[PDB]
Amino acid sequence: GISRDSRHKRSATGAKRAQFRKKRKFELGRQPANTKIGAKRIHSVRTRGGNKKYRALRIETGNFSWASEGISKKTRIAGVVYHPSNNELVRTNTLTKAAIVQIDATPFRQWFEAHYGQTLGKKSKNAERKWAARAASAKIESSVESQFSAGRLYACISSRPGQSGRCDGYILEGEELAFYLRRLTAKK
Amino acid sequence: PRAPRTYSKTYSTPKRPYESSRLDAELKLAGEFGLKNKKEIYRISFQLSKIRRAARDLLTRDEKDPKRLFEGNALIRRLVRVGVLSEDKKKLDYVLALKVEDFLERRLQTQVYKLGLAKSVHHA
Amino acid sequence: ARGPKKHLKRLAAPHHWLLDKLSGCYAPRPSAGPHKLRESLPLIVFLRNRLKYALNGREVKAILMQRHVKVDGKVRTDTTYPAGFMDVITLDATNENFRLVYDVKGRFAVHRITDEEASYKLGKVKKVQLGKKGVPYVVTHDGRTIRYPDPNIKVNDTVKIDLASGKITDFIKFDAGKLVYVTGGRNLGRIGTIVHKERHDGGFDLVHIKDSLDNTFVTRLNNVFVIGEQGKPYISLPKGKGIKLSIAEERDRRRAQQGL
Amino acid sequence: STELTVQSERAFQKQPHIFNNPKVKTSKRTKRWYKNAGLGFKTPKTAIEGSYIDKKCPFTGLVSIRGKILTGTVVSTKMHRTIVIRRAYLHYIPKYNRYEKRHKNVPVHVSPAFRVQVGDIVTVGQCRPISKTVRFNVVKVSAAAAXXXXXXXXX
RNA sequence: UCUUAAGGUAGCCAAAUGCCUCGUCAUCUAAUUAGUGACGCGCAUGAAUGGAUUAACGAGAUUCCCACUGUCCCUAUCUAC
RNA sequence: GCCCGUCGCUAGUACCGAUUGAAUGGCUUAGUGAGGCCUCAGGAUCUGCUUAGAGAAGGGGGCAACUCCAUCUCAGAGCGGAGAAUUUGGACAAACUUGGUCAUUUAGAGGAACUAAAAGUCGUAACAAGGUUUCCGUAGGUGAACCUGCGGAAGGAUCAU
RNA sequence: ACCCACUCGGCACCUUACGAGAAAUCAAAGUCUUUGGGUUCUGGGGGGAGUAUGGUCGCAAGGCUGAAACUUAAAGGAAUUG
RNA sequence: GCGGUAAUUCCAGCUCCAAUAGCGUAUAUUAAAGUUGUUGCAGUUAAAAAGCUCGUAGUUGAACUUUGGGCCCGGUUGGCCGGUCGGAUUUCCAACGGGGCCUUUCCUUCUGGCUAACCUUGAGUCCUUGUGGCUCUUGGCGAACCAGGACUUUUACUUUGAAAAAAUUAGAGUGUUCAAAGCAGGCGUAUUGCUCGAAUAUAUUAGCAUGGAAUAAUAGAAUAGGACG
RNA sequence: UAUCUGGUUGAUCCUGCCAGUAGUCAUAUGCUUGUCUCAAAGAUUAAGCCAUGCAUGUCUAAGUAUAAGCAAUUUAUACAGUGAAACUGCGAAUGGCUCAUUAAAUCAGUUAUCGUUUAUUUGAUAGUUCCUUUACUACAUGGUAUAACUGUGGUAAUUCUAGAGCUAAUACAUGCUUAAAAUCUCGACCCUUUGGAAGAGAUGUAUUUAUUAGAUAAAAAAUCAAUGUCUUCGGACUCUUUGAUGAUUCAUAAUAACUUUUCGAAUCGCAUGGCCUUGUGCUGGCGAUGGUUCAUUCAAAUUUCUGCCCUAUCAACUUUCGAUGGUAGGAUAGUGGCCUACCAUGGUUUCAACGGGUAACGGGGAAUAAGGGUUCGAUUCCGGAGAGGGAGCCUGAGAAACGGCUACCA
Ligand SMILES: [Mg+2]
Ligand SMILES: [Mg+2]
Ligand SMILES: [Mg+2]
Ligand SMILES: [Mg+2]
Ligand SMILES: [Mg+2]
Ligand SMILES: [Mg+2]
Ligand SMILES: [Mg+2]
Ligand SMILES: [Mg+2]
Ligand SMILES: [Mg+2]
Ligand SMILES: [Mg+2]
Ligand SMILES: [Mg+2]
Ligand SMILES: [Mg+2]
Ligand SMILES: [Mg+2]
Ligand SMILES: [Mg+2]
Ligand SMILES: [Mg+2]
Ligand SMILES: [Mg+2]
Ligand SMILES: [Mg+2]
Ligand SMILES: [Mg+2]
Ligand SMILES: [Mg+2]
Ligand SMILES: [Mg+2]
Ligand SMILES: [Mg+2]
Ligand SMILES: [Mg+2]
Ligand SMILES: [Mg+2]
Ligand SMILES: [Mg+2]
Ligand SMILES: [Mg+2]
Ligand SMILES: [Mg+2]
Ligand SMILES: [Mg+2]
Ligand SMILES: [Mg+2]
Ligand SMILES: [Mg+2]
Ligand SMILES: [Mg+2]
Ligand SMILES: [Mg+2]
Ligand SMILES: [Mg+2]
Ligand SMILES: [Mg+2]
Ligand SMILES: [Mg+2]
Ligand SMILES: [Mg+2]
Ligand SMILES: [Mg+2]
Ligand SMILES: [Mg+2]
Ligand SMILES: [Mg+2]
Ligand SMILES: [Mg+2]
Ligand SMILES: [Mg+2]
Ligand SMILES: [Mg+2]
Ligand SMILES: [Mg+2]
Ligand SMILES: [Mg+2]
Ligand SMILES: [Mg+2]
Ligand SMILES: [Mg+2]
Ligand SMILES: [Mg+2]
Ligand SMILES: [Mg+2]
Ligand SMILES: [Mg+2]
Ligand SMILES: [Mg+2]
Ligand SMILES: [Mg+2]
Ligand SMILES: [Mg+2]
Ligand SMILES: [Mg+2]
Ligand SMILES: [Mg+2]
Ligand SMILES: [Mg+2]
Ligand SMILES: [Mg+2]
Ligand SMILES: [Mg+2]
Ligand SMILES: [Mg+2]
Ligand SMILES: [Mg+2]
Ligand SMILES: [Mg+2]
Ligand SMILES: [Mg+2]
Ligand SMILES: [Mg+2]
Ligand SMILES: [Mg+2]
Ligand SMILES: [Mg+2]
Ligand SMILES: [Mg+2]
Ligand SMILES: [Mg+2]
Ligand SMILES: [Mg+2]
Ligand SMILES: [Mg+2]
Ligand SMILES: [Mg+2]
Ligand SMILES: [Mg+2]
Ligand SMILES: [Mg+2]
Ligand SMILES: [Mg+2]
Ligand SMILES: [Mg+2]
Ligand SMILES: [Mg+2]
Ligand SMILES: [Mg+2]
Ligand SMILES: [Mg+2]
Ligand SMILES: [Mg+2]
Ligand SMILES: [Mg+2]
Ligand SMILES: [Mg+2]
Ligand SMILES: [Mg+2]
Ligand SMILES: [Mg+2]
Ligand SMILES: [Mg+2]
Ligand SMILES: [Mg+2]
Ligand SMILES: [Mg+2]
Ligand SMILES: [Mg+2]
Ligand SMILES: [Mg+2]
Ligand SMILES: [Mg+2]
Ligand SMILES: [Mg+2]
Ligand SMILES: [Mg+2]
Ligand SMILES: [Mg+2]
Ligand SMILES: [Mg+2]
Ligand SMILES: [Mg+2]
Ligand SMILES: [Mg+2]
Ligand SMILES: [Mg+2]
Ligand SMILES: [Mg+2]
Ligand SMILES: [Mg+2]
Repeated sequence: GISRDSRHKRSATGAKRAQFRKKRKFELGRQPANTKIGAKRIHSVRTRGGNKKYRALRIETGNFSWASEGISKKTRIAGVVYHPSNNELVRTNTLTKAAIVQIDATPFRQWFEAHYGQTLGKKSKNAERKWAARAASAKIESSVESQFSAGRLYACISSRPGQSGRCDGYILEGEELAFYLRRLTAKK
Repeated sequence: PRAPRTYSKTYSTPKRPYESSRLDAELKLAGEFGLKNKKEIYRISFQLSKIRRAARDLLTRDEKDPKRLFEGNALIRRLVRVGVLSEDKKKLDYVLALKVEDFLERRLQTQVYKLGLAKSVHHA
Repeated sequence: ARGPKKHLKRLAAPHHWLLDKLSGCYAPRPSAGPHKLRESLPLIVFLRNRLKYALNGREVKAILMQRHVKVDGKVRTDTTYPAGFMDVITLDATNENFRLVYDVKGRFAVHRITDEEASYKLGKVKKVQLGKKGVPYVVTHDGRTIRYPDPNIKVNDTVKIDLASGKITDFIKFDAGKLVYVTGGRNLGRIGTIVHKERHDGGFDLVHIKDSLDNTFVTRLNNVFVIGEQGKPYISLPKGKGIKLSIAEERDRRRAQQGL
Repeated sequence: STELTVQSERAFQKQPHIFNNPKVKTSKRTKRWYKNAGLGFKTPKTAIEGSYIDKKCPFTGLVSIRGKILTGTVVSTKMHRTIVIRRAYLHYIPKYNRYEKRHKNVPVHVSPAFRVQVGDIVTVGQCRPISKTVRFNVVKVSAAAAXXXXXXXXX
């Protein structure tokens, strides 16, 4: 089917190239997953030499980590909001790598308020010790905190769902988050 | 798909087709040693020419050159071994000399006659 | 061309087997094993073309299927098995022990060794990497992997091996002035000590060599196999001790030992 | 080539896996990664002091230089972050026993750590396929400008 | 060889100019008194009585093709008056 | 003596040419588009996991109370799986119809070359100051070679007042 | 202005011929089988033919570029004697 | 070029020639061909200098920059002896090459690792009246190359070398009975094995690697924005 | 192994070609043909067309035997010899043939993978699998559904197969398990210190993400935040651990998670032994097949530098509908305009681009012997390509396969 050779397609001089040999299986390519949101559904591709690839088509949850916080939580993927390659992916909420999605927050709230005893936005014994040892360390960040009030967090898919079957990302933070904040609203 | 069973031919054929001198001399050679062809002469003169050639190529090298020494000697001890090259003249400038008769004299054809035993190259 | 090549045309076969041009159209294609196709010796060529212990290949399979041959310790029942350099061929019957080791013309020569020296071998380490679970490992030219070796062992050193068990019992570092056996090139089969290594970052280090006749020659690092100290090797070398004689030298040697 | 903006793409331009924790107050904002290509090619200060991204940089990018190392003279600097160099050489024709001037134009990626101009002689390292045609990366500028300021005005 | 003031040159042709004539040869067709290309002892072509050639233009005369269709095979039905 | 051209005969070769001529091959627009593959669905049938009913089983250990595991059997209820025909949308895309392009070929009435060619018919152009010196370029003219005007060259018939 | 000597750069002639050529002849047409200073252009038997075809230039006449099938044992040069 | 009535070319008989288990023919190609000419052609009159001058690509391009002298080291042929039980090495000797030195003389460069080599000497001596000779550690060689830092004008040419399939070619050995071949084979106790082989060469252009520094290019310091510290 | 001869004239020297001459791993044809050895052979034209037969199958003590098979004999009443059929496994992706396409393609010599896949071979490599964690979960081993077979049938016709009834596994689908220790988060309590704690959970491998370690270019200091070990209670910290490459974000490891959860043996053959608390207890010999990851081997796929015949009566070419580059993604085993989205205007060319021709597969090589050359290579080895022409794809480690399927064309 698809062929990733270079035997079609003109030479840098612009010459036109002959049809030497027929299509080979090792130059193959396949169609995009064009993976979507909601209700897990995954098909396994049989690749070169045994070997499985997991094509994800529809996904409702992924595993998103909060890097500056050291932890990784599984949440719901609420929707696609930004995509640098193509806007039909944002409009179709199509999950690919580098897609900017909005997750769920509530597992990151449940972790933070139970780890810092501080609550976002707006009695046990050892627990009070830990909650005192932590601080000068609980300042969060204006942009990650105001996201929490909305119950949804900007994150950036970093896995390849049509490849791995996983939709795994990382929470937008600091410099990146500023950039895509500008982009988000400076088109909103 | 098998190894090529290699071959080559063993004679060459005179450039000038009709040279009375060369036909006279050749004929005398057939009637002297009892040969049936001019090919029997051509073949031997072919051997002589490949020898003379190697002899010239060796002679152009430097004296005491490793190849000239190794191959030149082997050729000389080879020609002595059969009886074409005399013991006195045993240093490849006589192999550059030489001639066809020296080769012809060494055939079992000519030897069986030479020490009697036949008393006619043809009876030989 | 669609998959692995299972045949071998006699002519494409490596020349250091000394197979006759005619008398067939194929040669034994060395099975996959410890040694590279082009630098191996298949058990059929050894049991029959070197050792004359058979006439047919059919008899080489008869010999082998009775576990007579055992290679480097284990039995080995593969007709075309890729035996190679430093390997120990061992016939229990006949009480014979061979080590595969190069000529000086660059071939594998029939070398008979003691019943006792035939229980260890040399192996040039080709890589030493920190394996899984932090267990370092060292792997030698003949495809042996050996966990937990000495820290000081690095690539290009050589290694004495148990054969009985796998363990490494000794190792000789790659230092200027150590007995060297050439494993490839036109200086294949020679032996001689090392002068010094040319570096060349990015590819192909040159190994200057001198043998025990004050004759020098260079080869690529890839082709150098350390086997001990000047004089003192570590295994029994073959006659001629890898010195290489000119065509003249060899002509006089063979045509001096002539008095019937 | 590049210059200005840095962050001038639809995607955020970042070095992969080089985290700068916002909790940790830093007086350098962004944490930068670099290396040296080897073969003694100094990773110039413009690559370490720089702020650009270029994942095809041999010093600040994700490409390894290995294989050939060649030199040519820069004849085109119109593609963004890549150039084309000419490689002349004489070809030997036996029958006539003389030579004839030939040439080939190699396309080569050029990191914004180098300010390259047409005419400069450049030293170029082989590396994995970067583009449809680019198989090389500029690793050293053996020239300067060719006495450009020495063509200035009158007294 | 008679004869004239001179005896048709360059061109062009069965031409809107050729009797014979539906000229002969080729081409287009299943088949062509049609069309075109040739030929020319041209009843009786021919040089401002202008000869020949011409892009463009034509409700001009003619031939063929594509498309098109009730022109036809072969007729039928409907609206208004 | 040699020799030029028209004109005439036989044979060959190639050229021009109405036929908007023909044929093979390689690309290729537009239109139509099989098939497998991927994907939205489909659900012939055929099971699962869970939940409850009724009839028997085996005991976790007691005098009545009390109680686990696996297995088979029929009203009845939730949440998923396999999966045929069928089928939505795609990339891949043979192939058909109609055109165009490039390459290689090729029929043709007729026209007009050249050759075999030396012979023929009409002249005498060249070779002798060839009987008008010859030749070049150009231009016109004439059965034919050729003649004439203008400018050259000597390879002239003059190396010379 | 003229005469004599010289030296540059000219247009030429004279005699030579060490040397060159097939020769006529040539101070280059010489220093070439004892074969190499640098560089541009053209030719490869005679006809067919500067024809056919394409491209290009021109108002035109024509210019530049420019084949092949076929045919043919000579065509040709310089000199000698008639 | 022969054949038109005595045909040395036809048709035959005779004889004769050449090659010979082979010989003729056709088509192609190679040699002859210095008629493709790099080596190596020709162009006044035989084929062939563009009517002329400009001129870009291309090819080509004057001379000059460490030359000269002095000292040491060790090789490989050749002579005159041979000492010797065909080859041997020292001195006497030339010849021809290689390496390092000092002459104003970068060898990239710091910072140690290492040292082989003498300016050393610490003793004296085997032994020819002594600089003939090396063991031998305590003041005094850099480069021989490790490895780390810091940098470097670019090429062409040549040398050597690595990396280098087999068969092919060249070629050594071996008596396939000869030969084309093949890679065998050859020795005895031929009743219980012994053994030589299966070479060497070419392998270029490009890439790699080392030596050379003539010949050719290239870069440098003039609005000093030069060099060393 | 450096050679020439015939033909222009009356004669001459030239130029010049024609003709002679010699060889061809160079074909054809003609006449003639006895012996030994060696032995090429439908390439050329038509990669035109094909009758019939054959050319790919395969079993070890060691996956599956209730053949209603054969043998019986020698112990075998679950099985046990031998063994059709069938399942299962592997192989059919090698070999052989042709030279049509192909002109920067292939090929070659030389590189590259710090850019990937790899059955097999060879060497390594696995105590962790259950679960609110005393009235337990088949481990002395959990589930069916099928072939062959029996039997009923269909069609003119094929290696067509339908309905019915059985039964296996190393086929299909499930699913238990094993030591010690340490390190992490939780933390019931108690008590104010500088602070400590019973006991609860988590930690195989693989997968996806994010994060950290992976030092070293010669030496020293202060402070903020957390927080390690040793008190001779103001304090100190002393020994302090480091793999590879020219070069990495490398090998490897640590934290937080993730997963329609990858592997972690429900298999086979030979022997049958030790050891008592006599349970047929608990142990145990040799090797087969498998199994995850790593290496190795056989490979593969791309890939750097340089080299191709004729042609200007081909000078401009390349971006319709990727042409040259940037970014991001998708796709791939993986790099890459391989593809898509956005963005730019680039790329090649008289040092001949682009186009056309080739009666063009490329190389090792062949013929011709002064040398320099010229010509040739369909064809015994290597590489490539194809299987009437195209495309598509299943299986698989490996094919875009054709002695595989699918569709179109012929
Ligand atoms: Mg993906
Ligand atoms: Mg095999
Ligand atoms: Mg076997
Ligand atoms: Mg870039
Ligand atoms: Mg650009
Ligand atoms: Mg680039
Ligand atoms: Mg008139
Ligand atoms: Mg007129
Ligand atoms: Mg008229
Ligand atoms: Mg008329
Ligand atoms: Mg009419
Ligand atoms: Mg009319
Ligand atoms: Mg017709
Ligand atoms: Mg009509
Ligand atoms: Mg008509
Ligand atoms: Mg008409
Ligand atoms: Mg009439
Ligand atoms: Mg008039
Ligand atoms: Mg009129
Ligand atoms: Mg007009
Ligand atoms: Mg009109
Ligand atoms: Mg009309
Ligand atoms: Mg009406
Ligand atoms: Mg005719
Ligand atoms: Mg028509
Ligand atoms: Mg036709
Ligand atoms: Mg379709
Ligand atoms: Mg799709
Ligand atoms: Mg025609
Ligand atoms: Mg025609
Ligand atoms: Mg006619
Ligand atoms: Mg003509
Ligand atoms: Mg004539
Ligand atoms: Mg006249
Ligand atoms: Mg006259
Ligand atoms: Mg006169
Ligand atoms: Mg006249
Ligand atoms: Mg003339
Ligand atoms: Mg002279
Ligand atoms: Mg004279
Ligand atoms: Mg000619
Ligand atoms: Mg024209
Ligand atoms: Mg005008
Ligand atoms: Mg014209
Ligand atoms: Mg012309
Ligand atoms: Mg013309
Ligand atoms: Mg007669
Ligand atoms: Mg005759
Ligand atoms: Mg006769
Ligand atoms: Mg002959
Ligand atoms: Mg010659
Ligand atoms: Mg010629
Ligand atoms: Mg030369
Ligand atoms: Mg010569
Ligand atoms: Mg000539
Ligand atoms: Mg002339
Ligand atoms: Mg002139
Ligand atoms: Mg011009
Ligand atoms: Mg000069
Ligand atoms: Mg000097
Ligand atoms: Mg010297
Ligand atoms: Mg060399
Ligand atoms: Mg002649
Ligand atoms: Mg004649
Ligand atoms: Mg004449
Ligand atoms: Mg005559
Ligand atoms: Mg006369
Ligand atoms: Mg002749
Ligand atoms: Mg001839
Ligand atoms: Mg014989
Ligand atoms: Mg036939
Ligand atoms: Mg054929
Ligand atoms: Mg054939
Ligand atoms: Mg035909
Ligand atoms: Mg049975
Ligand atoms: Mg099977
Ligand atoms: Mg094959
Ligand atoms: Mg079932
Ligand atoms: Mg380290
Ligand atoms: Mg027992
Ligand atoms: Mg296994
Ligand atoms: Mg891109
Ligand atoms: Mg990719
Ligand atoms: Mg553009
Ligand atoms: Mg442009
Ligand atoms: Mg050209
Ligand atoms: Mg072809
Ligand atoms: Mg060819
Ligand atoms: Mg070939
Ligand atoms: Mg062919
Ligand atoms: Mg390859
Ligand atoms: Mg066929
Ligand atoms: Mg196929
Ligand atoms: Mg096949
Ligand atoms: Mg077709």
